[PDB]
Amino acid sequence: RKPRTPFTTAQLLALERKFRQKQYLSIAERAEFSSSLSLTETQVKIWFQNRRAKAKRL
DNA sequence: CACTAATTGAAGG
DNA sequence: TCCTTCAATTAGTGAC
Repeated sequence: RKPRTPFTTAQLLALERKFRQKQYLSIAERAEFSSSLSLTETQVKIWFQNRRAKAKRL
C-alpha cells in the first residue's frame, strides 16, 4: 500500500479553497495546481475525489 | 469512533 | 486498456 500523505495545514487550506472555487479540476488545472503545492497529480486527484465524497455525505 | 488518505473496480471516454 | 468519476472499502491517527 502506500503511506498516508501528511498534507500541510497550508496545502490543506489551499486544497480546500481551490475545492470551494470548483470541485473538479481539468487535467491542466490539476497539473498546475499540484505543482503549485508540490504534491503529485495523484495526491491532488485523490484528495478532490475524497473531498467530493465527504461533501456528498453532508 | 471520527476523519481522511489510499485502494479497488465499474461505467464512461 | 489509459484515464476520469463515483461508490465502497481499507486503514492510519487520534479523540472519547
